Amino acid sequence: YVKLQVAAGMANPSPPVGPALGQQGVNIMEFCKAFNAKTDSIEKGLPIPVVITVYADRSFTFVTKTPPAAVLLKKAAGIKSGSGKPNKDKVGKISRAQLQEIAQTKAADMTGADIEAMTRSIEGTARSMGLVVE
Amino acid sequence: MLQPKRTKFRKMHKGRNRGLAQGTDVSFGSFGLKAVGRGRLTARQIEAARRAMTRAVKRQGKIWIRVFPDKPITEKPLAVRMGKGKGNVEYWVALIQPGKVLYEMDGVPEELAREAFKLAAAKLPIKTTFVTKTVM
Amino acid sequence: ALNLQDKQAIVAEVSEVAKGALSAVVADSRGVTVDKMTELRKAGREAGVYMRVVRNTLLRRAVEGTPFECLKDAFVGPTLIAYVTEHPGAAARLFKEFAKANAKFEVKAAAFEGELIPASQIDRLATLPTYEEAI
Amino acid sequence: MFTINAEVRKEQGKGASRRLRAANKFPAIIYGGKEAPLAIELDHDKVMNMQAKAEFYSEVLTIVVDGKEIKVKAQDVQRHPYKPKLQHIDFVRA
Amino acid sequence: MKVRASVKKLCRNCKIVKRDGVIRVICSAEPKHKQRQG
RNA sequence: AGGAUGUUGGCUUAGAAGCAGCCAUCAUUUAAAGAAAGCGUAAUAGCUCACUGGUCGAGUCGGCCUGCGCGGAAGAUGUA
Ligand SMILES: [Mg+2]
Ligand SMILES: [Mg+2]
Repeated sequence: YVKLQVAAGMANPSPPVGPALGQQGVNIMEFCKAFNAKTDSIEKGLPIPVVITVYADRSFTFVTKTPPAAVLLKKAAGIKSGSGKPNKDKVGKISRAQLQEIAQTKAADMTGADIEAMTRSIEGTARSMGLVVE
Repeated sequence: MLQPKRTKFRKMHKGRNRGLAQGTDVSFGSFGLKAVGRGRLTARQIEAARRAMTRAVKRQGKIWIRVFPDKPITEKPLAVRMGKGKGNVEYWVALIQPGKVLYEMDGVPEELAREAFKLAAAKLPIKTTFVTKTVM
Repeated sequence: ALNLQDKQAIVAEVSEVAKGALSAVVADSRGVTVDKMTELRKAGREAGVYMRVVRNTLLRRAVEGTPFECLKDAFVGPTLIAYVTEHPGAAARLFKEFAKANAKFEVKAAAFEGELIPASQIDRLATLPTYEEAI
Repeated sequence: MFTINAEVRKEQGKGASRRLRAANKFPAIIYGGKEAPLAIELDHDKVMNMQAKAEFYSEVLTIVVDGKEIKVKAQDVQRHPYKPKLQHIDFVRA
Repeated sequence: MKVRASVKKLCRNCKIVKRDGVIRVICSAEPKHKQRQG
């Protein structure tokens, strides 16, 4: 049982994916194009986390999750890299609205009972990566 | 190493160290290191204890040194007989009486001040204790 | 730990919830990971059911307030209460399939009607239909 | 509100005051107003606990001596040079 | 075994024991923490 | 018995997932669960702590003032 964060319609590479779950007994090509097959619908260049699930006979299933908060916050701030020193160096400025969108996606993935709570968590990430909410 | 910039005389009598101390309460900071013993404090011991406390609190807050080594201590060199005048000044000391507050600290939590003072007390030749500022 | 002002406040709140609700289901929940709980919480919020783990001493206290005295004896061992504040049942239902499915914990006694409900026969509540089923 | 029980001192001086502190007591004095000053004894550890609170030096205290309450304020305190002890307290009539 | 004049607990698992009039430090986790006053 | 979710926090790095280092240390679901106290891995995994529910059933925790002891304490002709 292994967890990755793989690029949408991309899979197979050796330093990225290969070795990682390859050294657990996983059929590479199968997962590659099954993963890509279902992640076709994702927007281009959204890094998506997948939980791979292998059984004693080397066969496997997997679940796709919503992209990381840090990722969506990177894209929402229009940036590429979080701050090297978050809350000492500020980078990005997502509106309360962008927070809410990201929150609803990640709401499909949160544990918040309300929009506000989820949004607060996403804000927590946004703070953690030196993005200000503006 | 603390030392008077200049003095009226170079050498002093041995004297005695009787009596209790003046300045027995924390007057500048909030925590203090009060001496319960009697003895001398050389300038090196004062500097050693200061560095131990300065590094203990990672150079934070404020630290006062309430004593100053103003008494010169002379020594005769080796293989020298008695007489032929007083020896040369080698180091400076501050006479300490029981109750003298040696160091004061401010701007740090008490639990951190105790460890800082504990590290500094290990460098001093006299027994000390932890005191805190009180309402006079 | 919990100052006396805390625990008084914990009681008060659990008691106030007890007044509004209509069907209380009590169960052991020991030996279940937090993920399966977190899952049961989304199933409680969804189904309008209030969920709390509370000290058995502390439950006895505010529970003696209204018709919740029969449950006293259900407060021996690890206790999880389920307050279906909007609609009745559904918790009683929910807990058992969740109970069966996970073969950890047990379920103790429920209570409706100001009458204690015996572990086995809870199947009564756990089969009571919807409010819009009499149409 | 702090209430203190005290006894009038029978004799003063260095020798008498040191015998008090050896007997877990300590002298004090009450002056102020037109009355004559009054020398008293106090139980040390009991007073030592009260003075550990900041309001002890701000509020008005009552000292019952010969069953008579006197409202005073802590004026000055003589502490031991290096021990957590009290040696003398000045009380001024409120 | 550390034979020193000042024996102290070096971690959470160190225990102070007095055996035959000798203060000792035994540690169920770190064998380096074994001390005895001497 | 639990010690969860965003999440492998951001940066860095071949990797850095609580646990080389730097910065931040919020928020959620919570009975409670640190953006992690220590071990562990190439990085994960895995062990454990903080914390909390349960069991038990009445004392227990840790500072001060002091009395008397313990260690620290090895020499040469022989106890000495
Ligand atoms: Mg005399
Ligand atoms: Mg011999």
